[PDB]
Amino acid sequence: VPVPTGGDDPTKVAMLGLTFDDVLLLPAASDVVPATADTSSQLTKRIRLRVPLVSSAMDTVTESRMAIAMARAGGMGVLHRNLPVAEQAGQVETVKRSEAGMVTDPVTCSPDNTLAEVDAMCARFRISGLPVVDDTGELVGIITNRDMRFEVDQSKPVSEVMTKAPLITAKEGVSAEAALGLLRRHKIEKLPIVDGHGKLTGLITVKDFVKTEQFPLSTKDSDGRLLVGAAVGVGDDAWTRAMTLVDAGVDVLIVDTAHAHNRGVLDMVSRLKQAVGERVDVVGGNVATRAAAAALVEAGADAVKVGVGPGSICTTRVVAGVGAPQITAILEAVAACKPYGVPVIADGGLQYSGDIAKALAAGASTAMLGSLLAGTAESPGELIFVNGKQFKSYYFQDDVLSEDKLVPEGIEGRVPFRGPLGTVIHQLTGGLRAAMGYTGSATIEQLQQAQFVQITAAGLK
Amino acid sequence: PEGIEGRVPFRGPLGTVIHQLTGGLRAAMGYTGSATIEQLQQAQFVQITAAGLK
Amino acid sequence: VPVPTGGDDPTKVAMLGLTFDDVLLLPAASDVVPATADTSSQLTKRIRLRVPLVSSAMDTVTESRMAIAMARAGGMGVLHRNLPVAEQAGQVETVKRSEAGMVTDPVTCSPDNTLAEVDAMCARFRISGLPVVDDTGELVGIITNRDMRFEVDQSKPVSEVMTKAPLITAKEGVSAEAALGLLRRHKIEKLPIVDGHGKLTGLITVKDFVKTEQFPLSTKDSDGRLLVGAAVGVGDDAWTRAMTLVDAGVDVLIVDTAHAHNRGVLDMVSRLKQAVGERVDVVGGNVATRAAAAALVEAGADAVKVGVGPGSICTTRVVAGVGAPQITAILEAVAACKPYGVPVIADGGLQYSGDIAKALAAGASTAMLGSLLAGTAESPGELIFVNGKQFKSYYFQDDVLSEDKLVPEGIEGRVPFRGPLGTVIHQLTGGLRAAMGYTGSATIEQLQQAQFVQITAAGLK
Amino acid sequence: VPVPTGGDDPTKVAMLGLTFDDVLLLPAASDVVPATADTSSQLTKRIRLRVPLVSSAMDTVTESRMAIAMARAGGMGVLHRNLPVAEQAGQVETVKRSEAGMVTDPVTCSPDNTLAEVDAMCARFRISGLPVVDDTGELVGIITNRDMRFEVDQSKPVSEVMTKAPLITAKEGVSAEAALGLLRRHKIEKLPIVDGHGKLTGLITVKDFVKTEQFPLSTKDSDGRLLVGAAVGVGDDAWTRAMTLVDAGVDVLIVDTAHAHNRGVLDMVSRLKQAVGERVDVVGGNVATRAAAAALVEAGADAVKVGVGPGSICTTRVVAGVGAPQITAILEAVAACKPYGVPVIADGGLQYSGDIAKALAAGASTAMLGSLLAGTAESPGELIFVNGKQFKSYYFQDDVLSEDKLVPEGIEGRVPFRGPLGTVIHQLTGGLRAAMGYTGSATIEQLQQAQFVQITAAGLK
Ligand SMILES: Nc1nc2c(ncn2[C@@H]2O[C@H](COP(=O)(O)OP(=O)(O)OP(=O)(O)O)[C@@H](O)[C@H]2O)c(=O)[nH]1
Ligand SMILES: Nc1nc2c(ncn2[C@@H]2O[C@H](COP(=O)(O)OP(=O)(O)OP(=O)(O)O)[C@@H](O)[C@H]2O)c(=O)[nH]1
Ligand SMILES: Nc1nc2c(ncn2[C@@H]2O[C@H](COP(=O)(O)OP(=O)(O)OP(=O)(O)O)[C@@H](O)[C@H]2O)c(=O)[nH]1
Ligand SMILES: Nc1ncnc2c1ncn2[C@@H]1O[C@H](COP(=O)(O)OP(=O)(O)OP(=O)(O)O)[C@@H](O)[C@H]1O
Ligand SMILES: Nc1ncnc2c1ncn2[C@@H]1O[C@H](COP(=O)(O)OP(=O)(O)OP(=O)(O)O)[C@@H](O)[C@H]1O
Ligand SMILES: Nc1ncnc2c1ncn2[C@@H]1O[C@H](COP(=O)(O)OP(=O)(O)OP(=O)(O)O)[C@@H](O)[C@H]1O
Ligand SMILES: [Mg+2]
Ligand SMILES: [Mg+2]
Ligand SMILES: [Mg+2]
Ligand SMILES: [Mg+2]
Ligand SMILES: [Mg+2]
Ligand SMILES: [Mg+2]
Repeated sequence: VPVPTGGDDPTKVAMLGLTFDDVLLLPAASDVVPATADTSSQLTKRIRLRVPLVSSAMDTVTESRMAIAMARAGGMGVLHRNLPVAEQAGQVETVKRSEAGMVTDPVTCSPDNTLAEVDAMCARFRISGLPVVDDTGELVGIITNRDMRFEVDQSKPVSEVMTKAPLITAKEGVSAEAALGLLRRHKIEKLPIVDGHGKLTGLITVKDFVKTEQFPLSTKDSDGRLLVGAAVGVGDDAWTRAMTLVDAGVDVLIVDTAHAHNRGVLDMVSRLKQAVGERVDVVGGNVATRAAAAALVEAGADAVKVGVGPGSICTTRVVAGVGAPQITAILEAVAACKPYGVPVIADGGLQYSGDIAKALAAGASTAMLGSLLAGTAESPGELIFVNGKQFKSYYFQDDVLSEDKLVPEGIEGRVPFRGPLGTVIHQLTGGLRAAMGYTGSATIEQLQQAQFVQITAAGLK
Repeated sequence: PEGIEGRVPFRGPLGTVIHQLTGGLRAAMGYTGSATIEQLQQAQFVQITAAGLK
Repeated sequence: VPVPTGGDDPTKVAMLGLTFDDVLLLPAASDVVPATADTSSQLTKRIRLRVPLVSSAMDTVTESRMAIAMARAGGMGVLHRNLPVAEQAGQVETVKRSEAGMVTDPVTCSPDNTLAEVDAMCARFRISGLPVVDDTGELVGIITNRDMRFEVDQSKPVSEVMTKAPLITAKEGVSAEAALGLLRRHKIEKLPIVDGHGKLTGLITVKDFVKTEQFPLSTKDSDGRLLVGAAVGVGDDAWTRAMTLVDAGVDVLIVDTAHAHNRGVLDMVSRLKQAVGERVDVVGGNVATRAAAAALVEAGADAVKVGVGPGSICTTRVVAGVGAPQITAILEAVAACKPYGVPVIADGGLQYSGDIAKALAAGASTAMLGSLLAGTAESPGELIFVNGKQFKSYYFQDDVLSEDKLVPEGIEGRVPFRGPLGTVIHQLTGGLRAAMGYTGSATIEQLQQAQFVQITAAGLK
Repeated sequence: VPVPTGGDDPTKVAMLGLTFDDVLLLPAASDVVPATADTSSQLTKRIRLRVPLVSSAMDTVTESRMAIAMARAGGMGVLHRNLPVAEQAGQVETVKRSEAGMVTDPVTCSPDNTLAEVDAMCARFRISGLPVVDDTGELVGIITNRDMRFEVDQSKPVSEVMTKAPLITAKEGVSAEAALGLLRRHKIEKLPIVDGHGKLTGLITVKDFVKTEQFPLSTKDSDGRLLVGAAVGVGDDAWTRAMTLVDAGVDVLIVDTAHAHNRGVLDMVSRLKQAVGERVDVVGGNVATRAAAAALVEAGADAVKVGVGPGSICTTRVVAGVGAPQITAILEAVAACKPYGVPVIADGGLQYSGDIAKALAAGASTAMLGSLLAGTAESPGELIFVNGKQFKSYYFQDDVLSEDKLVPEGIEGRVPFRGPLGTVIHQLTGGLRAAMGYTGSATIEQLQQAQFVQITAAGLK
């Protein structure tokens, strides 16, 4: 009748929880070469990444710069929501406008504006070339960086400096090969695209072709723009934030909570899925059990994020006594999500590339990276020297169960510097490809079927 | 054994200590869905290994 | 012919400078008991302190609270100038209004004010009871804290709560004994003072008598208000600041510069001396040589402050290569100041109470305390607990040679907590009295005649 | 005109003070073997020690046990005064009654005393045998430990247990050889000494002869009793204490103050010298200058104790800024005391046996040992074990300038254990004999003529 660990209830201690340090991947029969392993995996039901890594929605990790770098490297970034709605939507617009096959609404000016006004617009949009349109809206010329750098009078009007028409233009529906051929034939960097009446419709640049050459792994939509995601909370303010982010062109909305097994979180996920589910993917917040993941799947989540107090010395574990070891949490959530084709994102507790391999082997489809990217060059903050060491120096946060609530008030800052993001991503992908080679996994979907060996405490000495 | 014990370190006012402890308890109640202490007495544990203490 | 340290110029290495660690006070014939030694000393030519200690004009040391505490303990506080002119003059007013023989400009309300507005006035001025005057100027009542505390409705007019006239009042020129006898006979705390016409002219409180009995060492003017000093820089902004501070009732102005051997500083000292010299005393900034002290005396300074890079690992020493050991600097400055009766304030480099005694024995009249007071309860800042330890948390600074120009941009704060100011002052004064007993110095002027023994490096191991 | 270290006064810095670490003894022409070096020296004008060492009058160093052990080793002990007058006089009596050539007031019982009363008297006086006298005063027998150890009945009277007369006795003034021969012939440990009437006058024991053989270097008066010293302060309580101690049989009185250059201390020395000078020697308290030593010599002191803040990190140096390096202080005091034949006792700053040699070579006649003896088994306290280590666990103090007035309240205790006193004394005397061998000094008076070499800071690395 009694339980060996105490009491008369055998379900009081429901499980033994394994963390990353408890397991190792077993070698298996392999013809897979590490350099030829396919590391592509599903982020949501509709979005597939070339590198199964996403950066966290933390204010020390992902802003527009980190999102652009992650999308270029084959992953994706999730923009944090610790800021006003308009500023977050502006960061989304910055990421979506970084590059494209064709600029659909290019920034234009008028012949009357002074060169200082064009300078201000160039600074505001971080571009250097503008087509010029009059009151009638007809294309009259183009003013670029070459014209302006050779003019001292900043009060001159555009008409006196601009390259007047006829310009090298192209018609709507022009092929990329033909557009690039025109650009190289005339030795120009810009090519406006016009309709049948001669009105401006778009702009094609050489720099977009060069960027496509330089970053062949980029995560992009059908228009050639980088994909980005953004985090929202729960409540009416979160609804307005989500609608603004959807207008700005976000691709993924992550309902980001510390404890998603809540009726409010599930209702928010269902509401967003009904409202904008045709366009954007909705990802459910952090869960750690099978029942919570099943509830999120029932609510219509396109992916389930897993982890609740996954770190060993975690503040949730110390202050509230609440946690779930991450390997067991991933196994339990995958048991609920896999029959419906809903991907799992492992969020938290990753220290090494081996942990990424173990998390993918346990069943997750992607890993979300936090502290591993906090000190990179692309992360927010300014780079400063202190005692010969390099560091990175820097209303919302409405989650009642978030760790910032549990921690006492104080000061934190001066995260260390870690170098460029590309080297970190290269090292992590190298570890993952080595694991795929050892396990004989040609794809991530095959890696999700690999076996573990459980090790004892002596194996960690 | 016979000896000397003394000089306990100072810890501040009692109110902040009680506030911190009750805040942690309320966070646990929110995580487990326990509206009262009697419901908190029905919550489940997960046992962790030694690697969970490092 | 060549100098043994190199070169041919024997004045290239001008002197050997002694710091505090190099010297000790020699015991001499003594009949002085440490408890009956007289530690009074001149701060300026006209101001004598019971305890020869002054707090530094640093934004982590002296604000109104520290100034009040220092003046009550027998010293004085100098308010820092790292703040707007209005805020500094307001802190001057806060110190001057802490206590007096008779409040000569009492705060009054009108019979039509409401209890919320009277409560707001009490909040603004940190008082609790107001006399009431009508548009005629006649005293018709008084409303104090007992009247307000029992009234739940804060919208009631004063005329419905106030104690109506006739009140317990007294004529101008009443002796203190008579006023206290009236206050005790009628068992009240406040006594309005009116002229022959019954128009309100002042107020006398029991709290002032209690404060006078409680702090018998207080530094006070002829009106019984606490003395205070403030720091000013150089320039036109400094002139406006100095005039404002004089209007607010400051008693000492300190032209506080890192390098006072400069025409600008000398001209500022002369200007203040000619403008406001009959009311306030003017103290010249930091010098380290005989010639600079002589220049300040010729300019007309009432006291001379001494110390330029006086600490061993000072930032001025490391970054600029400039400094002066403090014992030698004090000796050189006193050689210029003593024949004219100008007191010397030793600023910087003090670590222990023995150093205070040594500074006074070298010829200084007062010591200025910085870091030794930064962590006390009366210094600016809020008290917090960080990891089991107690810490104190927290356009101007236009001095071209100040240390903040030399230290790189960075972060500072969280000074350690050090307890109440009274215990620190007690310990320092006890050390000074012990030194006076050892050297046979009944007064500070006799301590200024004591002899030193120079010790070697082995005596510092 | 200017002094190179500052100011115009060349006497402001009077001297350069040498400590022990600043000097070494230079080897000189020698024919002295360390084993045959004579280490005897004068403590006062009338007392010569075989080992020139005295233990400090500290409550952690010298009580009756330490004083007895020191006097047996050839030095002397000074009983501390941090205790009631009766208890210090009792400790003086304990030391003086430890051994003698002949016991002059032997403890006696009466035939009607029970065995329990005799046991109580034995424990009180720490003896084991008693002569028995009647009301007539005739010696009626003797009861020793042998008689009592075989008695089960504690309630019996002495007359039934004692060895009845006739006893083996001797006449007054019997020689040492005759008394010891009579003791050995009858195989007894005790020999009463009687007068012409046969009334008891004294007692001779074999244990005293054995002690004289066992400790041949003992410091003794003419009666064969060990010498002891005791400290007094200043005041009328101190005068009463001094008179009580002189009655108890003290040999040296030390007016023990932190600063003896005081009229109170000098007048106390003169008073004691005039009242009890012919019986006991008076030693003057701590000085550090030639003038103070000259004043003590004029007051009539028989020895002068030297040292005021001699330790490098002494509390007097840190808190009051007062001190004097010990080598220079000894040289200065000897310059005043030697022409008058007054010995100098060096007190404080001694860490090694080499320091003892340096202090004697500087001119001192004896060294006072403080912290070097606090851990020894003979020092007061109880030996205990804590964490595998051995430690020694433990109204007055009117000296206004003492270190305990300077140090804040807190916890001091648990001095570490250091072993038996004899080993420490042996090590120190071996060092001193090696120094005498190197310098060619046959006596301490020749060692006082040895030369020093001053070393630089590089010699201490
Ligand atoms: N000119 C322009 N570029 C835009 C606009 N919106 C986004 N972009 C992107 O900005 C990049 C072009 O920036 P520009 O500064 O104009 O570059 P460029 O002068 O053509 O090229 P470089 O001389 O190689 O820098 C391309 O990747 C465009 O897709 C827009 O309105 N105008
Ligand atoms: N009432 C009053 N006190 C003033 C004013 N300005 C300065 N003070 C000082 O503030 C103190 C009186 O403050 P209150 O709290 O009003 O005095 P109280 O009610 O008599 O004092 P308690 O003993 O605290 O009840 C005295 O030291 C006054 O000298 C003023 O305008 N009104
Ligand atoms: N018997 C005795 N000894 C005294 C007295 N006062 C001091 N002493 C000293 O104490 C020692 C003798 O102590 P006892 O215990 O009687 O010695 P004992 O029994 O002869 O000696 P052992 O048996 O060898 O220990 C000698 O050193 C005496 O000088 C006294 O009143 N009586
Ligand atoms: N489509 C076009 N038709 C005609 N002239 C053009 C066109 N695009 C650019 N120009 C003109 O050609 C010149 C070079 O412009 P281009 O866009 O090639 O580079 P740029 O941004 O001006 O130069 P850079 O990036 O080297 O500073 C400018 O004088 C510009 O006005
Ligand atoms: N001079 C005065 N003449 C008449 N009434 C007075 C006078 N001073 C005070 N009172 C009245 O006496 C009462 C007690 O006020 P008092 O100033 O003595 O203390 P309080 O500051 O109001 O209260 P407490 O200090 O005890 O909290 C009040 O009702 C007040 O209006
Ligand atoms: N002078 C004496 N004449 C005669 N008998 C004596 C004399 N002194 C001691 N005795 C006795 O001789 C016996 C031996 O005593 P002794 O003094 O030799 O040693 P003790 O101190 O009694 O014993 P222990 O052997 O423990 O030291 C005792 O019975 C004692 O009473
Ligand atoms: Mg360009
Ligand atoms: Mg270019
Ligand atoms: Mg009141
Ligand atoms: Mg009151
Ligand atoms: Mg015996
Ligand atoms: Mg025996």
